[PDB]
Amino acid sequence: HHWGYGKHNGPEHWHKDFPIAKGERQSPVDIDTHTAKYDPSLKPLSVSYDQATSLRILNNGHAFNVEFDDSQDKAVLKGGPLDGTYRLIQFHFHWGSLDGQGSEHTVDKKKYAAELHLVHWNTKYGDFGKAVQQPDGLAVLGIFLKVGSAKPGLQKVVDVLDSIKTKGKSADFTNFDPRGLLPESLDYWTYPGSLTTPPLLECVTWIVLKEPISVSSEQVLKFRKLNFNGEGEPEELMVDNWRPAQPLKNRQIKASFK
Ligand SMILES: N#Cc1ccc(-c2ccc(S(N)(=O)=O)cc2)cc1
Ligand SMILES: N#Cc1ccc(-c2ccc(S(N)(=O)=O)cc2)cc1
Ligand SMILES: [Zn+2]
Repeated sequence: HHWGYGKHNGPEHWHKDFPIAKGERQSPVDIDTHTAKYDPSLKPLSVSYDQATSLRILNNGHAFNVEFDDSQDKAVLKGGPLDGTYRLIQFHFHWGSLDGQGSEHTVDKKKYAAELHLVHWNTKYGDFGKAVQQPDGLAVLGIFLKVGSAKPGLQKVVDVLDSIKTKGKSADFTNFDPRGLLPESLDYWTYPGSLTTPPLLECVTWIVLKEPISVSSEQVLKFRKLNFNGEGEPEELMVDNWRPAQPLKNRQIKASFK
């Protein structure tokens, strides 16, 4: 027993072990597209994933992470609101029990079927563990998923999920190209926030893409076959692993586009 997304250990409970849950820069938030400020001074995002090296896929009991070799500058995010260089460590998703919910960020209160998080750490801090302890330690690129046409670049991920059904299971996952998960446009909103799960540390520059990607009904259905539990423990489907929108408080969301 620990934090999760159930009746008894879900988002409304987290503050009791992680008091920063009620902090001043918590994520996710609703993106009010009409209050967001266009900043013509924001640089284009630079996503350089051509040399990415995926290693493994892991069911951690809260989601599944596709992990990368982050020991060199092989897959990096720069530009936009960011100073310096951020290294890709892993990506994961949050999703719903139904197509009408699943995203963590919302857009004018709209919820998408899922949300992809590509997690990067600021190389000036040397590694991920040190980066999460810093106010500008992480840059998370968030991408919304809507149900429609299939995303061919997602299919290799979908097909390996059968081998990591339960908490603690991992599988080799090499040569996966995260460029296949991106939409056409790199137009984005950006704001200062936090990890959306415990420990909820306020270490994230959020960069959320305006353009969702489309995935098929069958692709998201396969996410919903995963389990929160370990093998041989009672089966609970890994669904609705999203935190709802948190108060914006003293924050402005910026937009890269008019
Ligand atoms: N049986 C049982 C049982 C049910 C719920 C908990 C629990 C643990 C951690 C948290 S949290 N989210 O603060 O970390 C919340 C609830 C423990 C045991
Ligand atoms: N130890 C540890 C430890 C556990 C979990 C994370 C984490 C990373 C990204 C996110 S998110 N959903 O904001 O992209 C949430 C949590 C970091 C450190
Ligand atoms: Zn996430």
